[PDB]
Amino acid sequence: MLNFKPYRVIMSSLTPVVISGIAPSLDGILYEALSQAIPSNEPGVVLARLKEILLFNDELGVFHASSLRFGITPEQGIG
RNA sequence: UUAUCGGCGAGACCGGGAUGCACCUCCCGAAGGGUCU
Repeated sequence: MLNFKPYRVIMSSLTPVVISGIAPSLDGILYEALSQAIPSNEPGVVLARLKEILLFNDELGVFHASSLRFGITPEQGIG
């Protein structure tokens, strides 16, 4: 329970991204990050802590975390 | 993060030759002097 505001996160890719069929969801990245932060791999507690930093759609059952989208500049494109 | 895992690596001389030198005066003028046992 914390005031959540829509934010866009953009990062500089340093190495190739390997997509496992489904585009990587930022909710998964944050789940792994919390699993590192909270020394526990139990999905329940990591999810409960993830809901505290991410807005969760109860009616839809997902986190408000868009999938990966490649930011391409006029210099470098998707390769 | 659609799973679980994986050093890319090992060997090599790049070196062998050459004068950069050949010609020029920098000189032309002046009083530093005068005051005190």
